[PDB]
Amino acid sequence: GSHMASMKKKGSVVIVGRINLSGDTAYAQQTRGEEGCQETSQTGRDKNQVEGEVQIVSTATQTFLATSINGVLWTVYHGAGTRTIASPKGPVTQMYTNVDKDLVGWQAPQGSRSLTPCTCGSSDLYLVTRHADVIPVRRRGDSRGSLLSPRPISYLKGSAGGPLLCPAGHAVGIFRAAVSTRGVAKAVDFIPVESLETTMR
Ligand SMILES: CC[C@@H]1C[C@]1(NC(=O)[C@@H]1C[C@@H]2CN1C(=O)[C@H](C(C)(C)C)NC(=O)OCC(C)(C)CCCCc1cccc3c1CN(C3)C(=O)O2)C(=O)NS(=O)(=O)C1CC1
Ligand SMILES: [Zn+2]
Repeated sequence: GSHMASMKKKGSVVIVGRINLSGDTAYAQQTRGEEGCQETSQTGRDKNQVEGEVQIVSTATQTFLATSINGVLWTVYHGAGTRTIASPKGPVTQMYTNVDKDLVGWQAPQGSRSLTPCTCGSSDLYLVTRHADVIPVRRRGDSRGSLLSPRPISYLKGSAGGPLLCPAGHAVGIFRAAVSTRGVAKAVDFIPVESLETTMR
């Protein structure tokens, strides 16, 4: 537009729930409904308590996951773009933005818990989805892993930004894209945790 006075601003990313991994059962919890989400995206002021490692996040148009690792809440650029995140004190600007890696990060919210980067060098992995499914994945390269049991891409949609974990529960990567044939995901592409660690320097 040429009329700057009426140009709009995009809202903030808003935390609307979490994937609870604290007990013996993984389950999704919603912490904010759609009306409250819309309001919070506009103001960027979110006073809700944050807990856990894996957050469910939303914009006005999309919903996906974000994962705390080393004191940074990470997600995908294809979901968040350059948006701020809502926080108790107002919008918080990204501390990391890398379109080439499809990676963004903000300082981790107070109350969150961070995963530790994996140093195990192990190839037996576990992908956590927005529905709290824990999907076994065999690592197949730096940024790929195969599903032991393939799934329609519908099952994975909305889980970009979520973690791949090793057997000990360390972060191995951030889910980025599905490797799909005829709508069936046989594998996943992820941003390796080492790439996050390099971004942090
Ligand atoms: C459905 C579950 C998927 C996790 C998910 N992500 C996606 O939907 C991403 C977003 C977009 C497309 N895509 C794919 O997964 C596609 C697909 C299945 C849609 C057909 N696969 C593909 O292109 O494989 C090709 C392959 C060669 C394997 C790509 C590897 C390179 C990957 C790569 C490297 C560097 C930069 C970029 C990329 C890809 N990238 C930018 C980018 O923007 O990708 C999601 O759930 N998104 S979401 O619904 O949460 C959304 C709201 C956030
Ligand atoms: Zn590990």
